[PDB]
This record gives sequence, structure tokens and C-alpha cells, in this order.
Amino acid sequence: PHRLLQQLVLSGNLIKEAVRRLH
Amino acid sequence: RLLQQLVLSGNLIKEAVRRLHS
Amino acid sequence: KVTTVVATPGQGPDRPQEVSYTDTKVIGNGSFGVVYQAKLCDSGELVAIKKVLQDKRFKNRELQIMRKLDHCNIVRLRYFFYSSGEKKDEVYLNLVLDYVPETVYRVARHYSRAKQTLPVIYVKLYMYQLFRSLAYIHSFGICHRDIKPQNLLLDPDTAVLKLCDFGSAKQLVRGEPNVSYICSRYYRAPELIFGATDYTSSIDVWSAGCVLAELLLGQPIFPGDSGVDQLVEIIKVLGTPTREQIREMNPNYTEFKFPQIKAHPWTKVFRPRTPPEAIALCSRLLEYTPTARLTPLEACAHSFFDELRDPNVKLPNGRDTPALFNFTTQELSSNPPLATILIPPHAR
Amino acid sequence: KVTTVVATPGQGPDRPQEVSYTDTKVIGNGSFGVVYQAKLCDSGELVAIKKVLQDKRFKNRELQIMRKLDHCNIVRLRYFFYSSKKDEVYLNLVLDYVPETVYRVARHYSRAKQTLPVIYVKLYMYQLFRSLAYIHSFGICHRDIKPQNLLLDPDTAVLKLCDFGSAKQLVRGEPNVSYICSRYYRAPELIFGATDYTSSIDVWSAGCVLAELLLGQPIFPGDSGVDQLVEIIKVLGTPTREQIREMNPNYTEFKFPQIKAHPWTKVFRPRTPPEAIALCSRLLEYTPTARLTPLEACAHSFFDELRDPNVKLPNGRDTPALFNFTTQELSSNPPLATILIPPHARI
Ligand SMILES: O=c1[nH]cc(Br)c2sc(-c3ccncc3)cc12
Ligand SMILES: O=c1[nH]cc(Br)c2sc(-c3ccncc3)cc12
Repeated sequence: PHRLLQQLVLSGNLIKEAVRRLH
Repeated sequence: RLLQQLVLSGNLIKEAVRRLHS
Repeated sequence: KVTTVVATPGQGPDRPQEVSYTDTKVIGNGSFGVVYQAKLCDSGELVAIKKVLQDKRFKNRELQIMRKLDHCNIVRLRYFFYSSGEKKDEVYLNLVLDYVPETVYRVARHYSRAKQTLPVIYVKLYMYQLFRSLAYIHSFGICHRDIKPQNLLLDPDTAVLKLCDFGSAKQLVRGEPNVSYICSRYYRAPELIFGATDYTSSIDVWSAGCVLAELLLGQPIFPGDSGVDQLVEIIKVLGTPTREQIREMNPNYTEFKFPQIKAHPWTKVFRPRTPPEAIALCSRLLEYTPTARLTPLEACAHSFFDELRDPNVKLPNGRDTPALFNFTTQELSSNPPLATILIPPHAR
Repeated sequence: KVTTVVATPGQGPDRPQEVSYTDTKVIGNGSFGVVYQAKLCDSGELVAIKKVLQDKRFKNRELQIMRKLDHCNIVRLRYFFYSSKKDEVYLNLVLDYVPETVYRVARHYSRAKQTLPVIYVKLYMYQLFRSLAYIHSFGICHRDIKPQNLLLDPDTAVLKLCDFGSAKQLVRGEPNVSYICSRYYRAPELIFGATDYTSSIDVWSAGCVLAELLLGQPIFPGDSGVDQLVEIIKVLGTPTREQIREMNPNYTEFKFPQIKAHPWTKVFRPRTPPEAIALCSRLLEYTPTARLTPLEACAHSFFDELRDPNVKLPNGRDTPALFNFTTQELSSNPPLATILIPPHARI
């Protein structure tokens, strides 16, 4: 999660993806 | 009456612990 | 149907005066006497008239205390007058107080019956005003000695709290013995149970702490079936006191040996959703060591009350908060440096 | 060997003078450079010397920052000098040596399966907040607050903030890198890509240090950048749209599942002092402006025991200096001085 985190921030999907990884 | 006696006799804490473990 | 009496104003002149009232209805009974509700003819304002059997040639303590007090969080004495029964020497003292429709007790019970926890905003607001009124009375050396939810009057619209029932109150004088069997059992400080006669006004802070905990739990924290059982309930939470704490509570009491119980963790006493700042405040009020408890002004300055200092705060009913920061120098007497916390920027 | 160099006083002067030191030993090595321990010849006093590679056509942020500072809870720059590959220039920061860290002390208790005594938690955190009040007052943000950067004198319990190699003087409007701070202590706005953040990222990191001292382990142990947020979300829940805007205004997420905060009272062990949990909840906020300022944190009820006339270290010793505030340190809220400095502390 460096290029992954960058994608996530740029795509507007960070919280959605973090929430998914929660469970 | 009873609290008063335990205070004066110095048995309050002792008696309270006993009542808690009943 | 107009009742008319010569009464003496609560504060100011001392020159007696004719006072008229109507609509006299009973609102309260007990061994203390009777409380009536009534309406002043002169201005329509509602009043409570507390009628007590009083024996001259003797000073009524309650009256003398109430004549000293002028504070937004204390029930105001508007007038007093004496009246006679009809059975020779049967004299009554009548305190004419500002009428206040609700109590913290009845509001809390309403929430408890509806299976709700009282909203935390109201907890902050009620407690803050209680501590403010305690700071005020304590600055004259006055100890209330009966702090409990039934004694905290509430205007349900404005959320103004007023302390009432000074019938157990006493100006404390260091060196002069005070009676131990005092306060309502659930709110009674542990030094009182241990028989202390040298106690201070920090017994009201313990009682305040019991009111806090009760608002968070929806029920009294220490509900003893008797005086001895009251200490048992305290021990279930605080554990047994240390030899040092015993000495701080009552130096005329010693108990050489007793079995140790440990304190129950504060975070387990309250339900999980209890705000941690509320628990933190509670733990600083419900202490064995009387001098280790917060002063009322320190309590007002606690982080639990920060929301009240926010310029944007609103009551759930949409209204603004009541007056919270109009501190006089009398009020700040015991601790001026606290004005920095207590009076927020936007209120100066 | 005895090394003799020409070096400038940290404060200054700044007129160069000869300084001699010996007993040189390597104690640290990383991509930042090397740190040596040494003994000054005139004093016998121990020093750490931080050797860094320098662009001789640019200025060192850490030097410029370090020159401004003089505070009992910040590592002191005694001297600095240039060395040392031919055209390669090294900057050498000569610092006071401090033998222990909050990391190594907390790890000792952790490996022994027990918690650091509450009194120390109050002491270390309070001195940390003081150092932060001080640096923030110049607009300097440390940007790497973590237990490894908190030096301890094991006897006196003095704490000194060190390692300003990530520090920056923050200027509003002028963007700052978002990939900054050690992962476990990294504020959420940084993870969200904020470039317009403030000194309050240090308060977030200080909250993490506090929580770590309480748990015996890091509160947010992320395996990566994204996982760091997963970790945060397990305690604080998801941020609201208004918290997202406060953290990073240039970030938008229209749809995401909302998760409620876990109660703070369950995050920590049952025995944990309620007042520590209270403080922690006012530091670990999503909303950067809702976090306590360091000065505010110092004035918190949790440090009341430190303001008590009779307080003592568990070793019998008196506590270090806590009340020697300066106008600089108080500048964010000067009235607070009368609460921060107790009656018994005044001259
Ligand atoms: O002092 C008191 N002792 C007992 C009762 Br019952 C009440 S009821 C009361 C009151 C009610 C409403 N407004 C003002 C005062 C005061 C008192
Ligand atoms: O700034 C630093 N970056 C990396 C390391 Br490793 C160290 S070690 C250190 C230190 C140690 C002992 N006393 C003073 C400073 C400073 C620094």
C-alpha cells in the first residue's frame, strides 16, 4: 500500500477498501 | 444503633466485608 | 380568594411589607412540614411556600442561610413570614421561594421509565450548574448536607437548575463538631458512615459524585438497605480503604485488622457507551480521602464540561444554554486562576 | 584517538572554536547517516554526533531548526561542524548524549508482561507535550513523534525530544509531503493524502504514544499504509463527511459503509486509569482542529498529580523541572500559566 494507497486516494475508494479489509 | 456500635467498637469494616461475602 | 400577610423580603431592606397571594395548593408533605404552591397577586409570579413549625426563642438555621444567598443556581428566598396555628404557642415559619416546576429526580425517572439513558448533554448541564451552586455556598462556609436528585429543581424549558431544601444546611466552623447521621443514605459520604464529626463541605462533592454516577447508570450507584449496607455498596466499588484513608475520613476511628477487598475498575462500573470524560470526572469525586476530591470550581473546569464552553452548543429542544459563565468574583474567590478555563473567549 | 575539529556553538556566538573529543563509538546507522557517541576532552561529558551527507549548495533544515531551540525537554545542539570521497561534505551535529529511550523502557515492562507505572506515564507524556508546545510556537512541526525519539535519563526521569531530521517549519498555503511520520504514529489526514496539514499531526502521534504506554503495545499496528487506516477504523469507526473534509478537502468519497466507533473504555484494559482514557480520546480525533493543543494537554486533569507539592518518583528522588515555562512556550494561550504553574512553584 504505497502505489495501492495512491490509487485508493486518487480513485476515491480508500474508506470503501479499508472497510472491506476490516472483515 | 448497629452502625453506631460498630463505629465505636472499631468493627465496621470487618462486618461490612462479611456481609458482602454472604 | 386572597391571602394577605406581613412578610419580610428575603434580601435587601429588612423592612416588613404587605404581600398578597392566591391559588394556594398543596405540593409537598413530610416530617419537615408542608410546601404549598401559590400565585403572587402583585405580579402573577408562581411561588412555593414552605411552612415549618419553628420554636422561638430560637434561630432557624435554614432561614439564616437562605437570607445570605443570591445566585442563579439557588432557589431564591423572596419573602419570609411567621404565622400562628390557633393552639396558643404554635408558631410557623413560612419561606416564600421562587416556584420551579420540575426536578432532576423526575426528569431522570422519565428517561429511565421510557428505557432511555439521559442524554449526555443534560448530564453536563445539570452537573455543571450543581457544582457552580456548591462553589457559591461553600465560599460562605455553608455545607448543604443533603445533595440528591430530588433536591435539584429544574426548569424543563430553559434547563436552569436550582438547588433547594436548605433544611439540613449548616455553616461549618472548623473545630466545632457536626452531627454524623446526616444526608440521605444513598448520597452519604463514607466519612459520615465512619462517624466523623470533623467533616467539611467536601461531603457535598461526594453526594454530587453520586448524582453524576446515577445519571450515567439510570439508577443510584450506592443503594444500601441500611447504614452498614451503605458501606458494603461503597466497598463493592472502591474496595476497602487504606489505613491512611481511614485516618483522613475519621481520625477518631481505628481498625487494626480487616480483610482487604480490591477496587472494582471504574470502566466496568459504567456501561460501555459511557463517555470516558464522565467516568474520569466520577473517579475524582468518589474518593475515600475527603481532601482528594475535586473542589466544585475544579469540577466546573473539568474536560467533561468542555462542550458547554463551545460557542455553538444547543439544547436538544433547540434553545440556547442558560447563563453558564457569568461568574462573580465571590464565585471565583477560592481559585481565580481557573477563570482561564471557566470563562471561554467568546463570553468575555 | 583524540579528534580535534573547528566547530560552531549551537546557539551561538557563532564564532568557531576548537573542540576535542575521544572514545568515539558507532551507536546508530541508517539511510539518514551515522550517529556516534563521544567524550569531550575538556568536560568528560558524553555527546552524540550525528553525521549526515550534505548538499553544499543548499541549507540543512535540521540544522536551521536545531539552532533556534533551547529547552530542557529538547536534545541540545552543543556544536556543529563540517567534514569529511573528496568533494563530499558531511554535516556533524554534536548533541548531548542521553542513554535511554521511552521505547526501550516501555519494552522492558512489556516483555515482563506488565504495565509502566502510571506516574511515569504522566511524567513522560507531560514533558513530551511541553516540548511540542515549544517547537509548535515557532511553527515547527516534528513530523516523527514516536517512542524511539523520546530520550530518557533513567535516573532523573528527564525526557528529551530528539531527531529533527523530518522536522519542518510549516507555512500555510505551502504544501508538505504526505508520506511522513512512522506508520504506527501517522495521523489519518496524512494517510488520506493531506498536504495542508498542521502541527496537530504531532498531537495525534503523541496520542498514539500515550495509548501505547497504556496497552503495553502500539494502538494502531498497521502492516502497510491502507492497513493503518483499517487499524484506526477498528477504534474510531469511519470518519463522517465533515471529518473527511477537515482531514483532506481535496479528497471525496461519495459512498462508503459507515462504522460506529468502538468504546474507548473497551480499547484499554479494565484497570486503565479513566483519566488517561479521557485524555487519549481528546488526542485521537479524526478532526485535526478538535485535538488538544500541547499546552491544553499539559493543563489536563490527568497531570494533576504532577502539580502536587508532595509528588515523588518511585525511587524517592524529586521529579524533574516541570514548571519553568517561558513566554515562548506559553504564547498560544498565555493566561493558562496560572493553572500550569502551581502556587508552590512560583519564586
Ligand atoms: O425545601 C423543600 N423541602 C421539601 C419539599 Br417537598 C420541597 S418542594 C420545594 C420547591 C418546589 C418547587 N419550587 C420550589 C421549591 C422545596 C422543598
Ligand atoms: O537524530 C537521531 N537519529 C537517529 C538515531 Br539512531 C539517533 S540516536 C540519537 C541520540 C542518542 C543519544 N543521545 C542523543 C541523541 C539521535 C538520533
